[PDB]
Amino acid sequence: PERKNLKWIGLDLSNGKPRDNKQAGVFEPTIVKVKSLKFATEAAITILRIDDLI
Amino acid sequence: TIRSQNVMAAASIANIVKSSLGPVGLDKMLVDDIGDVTITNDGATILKLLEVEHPAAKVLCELAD
Amino acid sequence: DKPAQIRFSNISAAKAVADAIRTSLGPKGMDKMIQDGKGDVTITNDGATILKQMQVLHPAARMLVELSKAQDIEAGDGTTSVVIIAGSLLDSCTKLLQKGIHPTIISESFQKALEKGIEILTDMSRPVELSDRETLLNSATTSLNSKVVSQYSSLLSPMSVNAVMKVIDPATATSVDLRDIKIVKKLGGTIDDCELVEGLVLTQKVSNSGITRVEKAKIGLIQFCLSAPKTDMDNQIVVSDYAQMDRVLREERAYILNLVKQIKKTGCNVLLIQKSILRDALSDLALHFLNKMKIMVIKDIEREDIEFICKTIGTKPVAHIDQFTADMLGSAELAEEVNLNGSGKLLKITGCASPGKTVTIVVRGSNKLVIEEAERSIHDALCVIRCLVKKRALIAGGGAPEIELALRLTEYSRTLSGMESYCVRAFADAMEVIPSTLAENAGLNPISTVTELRNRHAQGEKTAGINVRKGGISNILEELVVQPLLVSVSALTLATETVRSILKIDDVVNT
Repeated sequence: PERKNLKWIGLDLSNGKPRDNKQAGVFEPTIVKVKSLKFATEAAITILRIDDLI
Repeated sequence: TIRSQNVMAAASIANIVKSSLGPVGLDKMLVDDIGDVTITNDGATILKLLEVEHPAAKVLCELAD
Repeated sequence: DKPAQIRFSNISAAKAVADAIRTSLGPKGMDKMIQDGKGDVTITNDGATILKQMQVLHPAARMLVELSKAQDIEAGDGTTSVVIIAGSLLDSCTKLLQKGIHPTIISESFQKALEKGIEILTDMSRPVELSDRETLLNSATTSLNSKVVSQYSSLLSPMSVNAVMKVIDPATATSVDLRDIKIVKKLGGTIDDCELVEGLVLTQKVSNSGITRVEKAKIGLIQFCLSAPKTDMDNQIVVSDYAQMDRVLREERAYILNLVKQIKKTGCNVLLIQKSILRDALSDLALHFLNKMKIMVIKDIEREDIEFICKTIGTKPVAHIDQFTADMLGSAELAEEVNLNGSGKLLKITGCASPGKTVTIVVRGSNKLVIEEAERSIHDALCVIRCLVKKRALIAGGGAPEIELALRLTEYSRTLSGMESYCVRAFADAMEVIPSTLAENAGLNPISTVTELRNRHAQGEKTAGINVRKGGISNILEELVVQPLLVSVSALTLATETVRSILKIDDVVNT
């Protein structure tokens, strides 16, 4: 828990190393990505509840 | 093979759009018709343009749109 | 044996339909995709819709889908349950045929098992003693919130409850038909502004006839022409005889004037005109004349709505103009135009004498999909209420009735004699599929769940099953899902009659 600043190291989009994505790096809006996760899960439910085509 | 037939189609769509996820991703040649060659590396455009042929891919792309 | 092979083919087709429907049973039932030649698919978990859209061709499959439709039209719901219960009845049937039991003995044994099941569900129920507002409202709320539909159930259901109560209050064994409580759609408005309306409300037709309001509006049905005679042409002469159409229609106008004057001496205030396509049109100038002595008209009413409103306003059918009697009309208390409830003009009529206090539900919204969700929600509410009134009960759902029946009916078959005893035991073993498949549409493994339910019902606790709020066996109280028994006993009766018919067959012959 002392390393709470470590919450947000991610890959650099334009590079291949993990970077501290607040002190530097890219940001993406929380709403768009939280909705991305939500719609991804809803898709994975709607297409997985399928059983057969008749 | 009644659910895997859907999972594999969705996985194929993911494999197609995967190589262009980030800003450094590769270019996709999408041809919905003969001669209409298009080269875009943003997966949203190809998803709007890729002519899915399987209803699972249909619904997944519909939710993406 | 050739008849045996054909009967096996029939029961196998029934198996195919039941297997197609099984996984969609219950609120947590999985989705199915329906593919047809039109070039797309649809996603749904309602087995009734699947059978409606299914390209059913086999005779036994046709009988099973007719069973689903009959269950939907007669009982409130449970088509997905009745189809699968019939399929597993056919499963026990094929097992018993392999054991060598002749189908007629199987049929009589299924009648004995069915009557025992009706008795045990009669003993399943807690007497809800519904007699007043609060009982009906509480039963409706628990039934509605026990199922999937919950977003607007507590909002729109109470008006439907009040209407279907006020039409018939007391403890009548027969309940109100949906043909007695018809619904009307307004695309405009909201959800909360929906209401129960006595009489009839319908879209605009009349203009420039004092449309503001009429007291004691005499309403007359029309199924006869009010225009010039029509043929291969609208006239019997050349359409270019410029001097002649005038000189013949100057008396044809007198003819239609005599018609509207006859309508006047009949004593009408508003008119009820039948569906148009099977009849000639109506001359708007005759409408203009009948306006000036303050008489309106309503036209293009669908036939089913015609007999609906006519039997609910004391007006008998009008096959011709000759019947001029004043009693021929209906006597509504008020006809008036409501305007501010969204775009469109609503001709609402109420207060007419009727053999029963008929009421219609004006459903409202803001989108076509909104109208559809509202309409099937109110339809489900109405059918649930009427089947509740037919037989007062709130038995537990989610696998409880058939587990407890399988236990008690297995005991009964143990006490029974003849091949009928073994067949009734097979009846119980067949019926234990639906709790098993409800578990198999929940996280729990079906076998452990069904044996746990059987043990619970064999140790008291006569109401236990699988709910919607979770997957485990928690149906002692509160979170338990409950239904009026009539849906379950109708599932049993209809499925038993269908399996009786199916095994009653040796061969399917072509005329």
